[PDB]
Amino acid sequence: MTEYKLVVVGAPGVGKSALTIQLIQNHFVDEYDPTIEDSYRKQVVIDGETCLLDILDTAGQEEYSAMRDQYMRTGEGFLCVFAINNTKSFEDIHQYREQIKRVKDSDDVPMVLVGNKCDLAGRTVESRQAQDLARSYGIPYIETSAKTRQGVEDAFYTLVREIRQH
Amino acid sequence: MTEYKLVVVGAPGVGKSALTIQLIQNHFVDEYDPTIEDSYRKQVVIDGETCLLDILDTAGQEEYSAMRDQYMRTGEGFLCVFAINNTKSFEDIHQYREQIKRVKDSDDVPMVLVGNKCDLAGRTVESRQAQDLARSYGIPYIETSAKTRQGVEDAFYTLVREIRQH
Ligand SMILES: Nc1nc2c(ncn2[C@@H]2O[C@H](COP(=O)(O)OP(=O)(O)CP(=O)(O)O)[C@@H](O)[C@H]2O)c(=O)[nH]1
Ligand SMILES: Nc1nc2c(ncn2[C@@H]2O[C@H](COP(=O)(O)OP(=O)(O)CP(=O)(O)O)[C@@H](O)[C@H]2O)c(=O)[nH]1
Ligand SMILES: [Mg+2]
Ligand SMILES: [Mg+2]
Repeated sequence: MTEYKLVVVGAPGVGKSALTIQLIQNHFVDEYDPTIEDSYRKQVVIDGETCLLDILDTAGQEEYSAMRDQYMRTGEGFLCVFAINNTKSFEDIHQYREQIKRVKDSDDVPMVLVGNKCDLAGRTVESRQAQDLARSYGIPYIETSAKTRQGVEDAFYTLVREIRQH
Repeated sequence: MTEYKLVVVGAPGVGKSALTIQLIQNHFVDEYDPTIEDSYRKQVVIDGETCLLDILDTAGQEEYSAMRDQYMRTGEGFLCVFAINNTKSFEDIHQYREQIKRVKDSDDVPMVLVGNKCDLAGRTVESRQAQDLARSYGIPYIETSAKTRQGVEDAFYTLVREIRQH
């Protein structure tokens, strides 16, 4: 069956893992539990197609840089996550996007911009400025909460459909 | 606030109304109740943006043709619906798409291809052939059930995001 190699990237603490586990395990993780590298494989049906989601959950620290080019070159689509309560994480997105273009040799790689933690009241990144960013990248923007499970499947399925039209 | 003029089109009986009412009224209509013209307006928040969905639910009969160019020229985005248990409705999609391109003077209008009734076991249209169609149109394909509410918000929100990147 069709397999789709999705990679979840973003600054430390933005909720990369919480999003992935919500999707795979249908629960929200509230623990402090830094990722080195985690892999998830799940048979799903998306718009009638039976496919396997092969998801690589990454670290965002500078440690993981070398290890980073390796997984970026094999990923077919990337979830670029920031936290809406964290302006530095929003600004970091540009760093991840430009590394992915570098290793993929491509101005256009299947990508979704994900503003996570949208359940939180103390937002410091406006949805309008994340939406102008995404438009300038020519990619979709989707706001998610791993807590309420708002937007989680939307963010992942949208990325799969971007890979499909590539 | 931003308003988005969405138009729902497709052959008679495909579930145009059932999709719209699921979204607006959160119930599934099982009655035989042909549409002439229905309008729905709903304030929603999609990816953090406060916007008004202004939805025009249409008829698919040849009656409604003249009335059709009128609403197609004011629509910003179109849901093109067929039924997965109805091969003639799938084949009709080409007729609706080409009328919309005609009136919009455009090879690319924001559009989503929606295969409805995906809860039904007796499918006559494979998801693979609807997906090749959609790719040849350069638009997303999304399978929905107005009955189970599978894919309903996905189909509408995806169309809004297509309008946003246009
Ligand atoms: N309220 C709220 N908190 C969230 C959300 N998603 C993640 N969190 C919280 O933020 C913290 C970090 O989540 P985690 O999933 O571990 O993030 P990470 O980006 O994967 C961290 P690392 O880069 O080290 O791998 C956790 O306490 C988690 O519960 C969300 O949508 N809402
Ligand atoms: N099981 C199933 N039946 C559905 C679904 N959506 C619509 N139907 C059924 O199909 C019939 C037609 O639905 P309706 O929403 O009226 O379709 P329409 O395309 O709007 C009809 P008209 O073109 O005349 O306006 C109804 O009996 C409705 O309950 C669906 O996802 N699943
Ligand atoms: Mg993590
Ligand atoms: Mg109707």
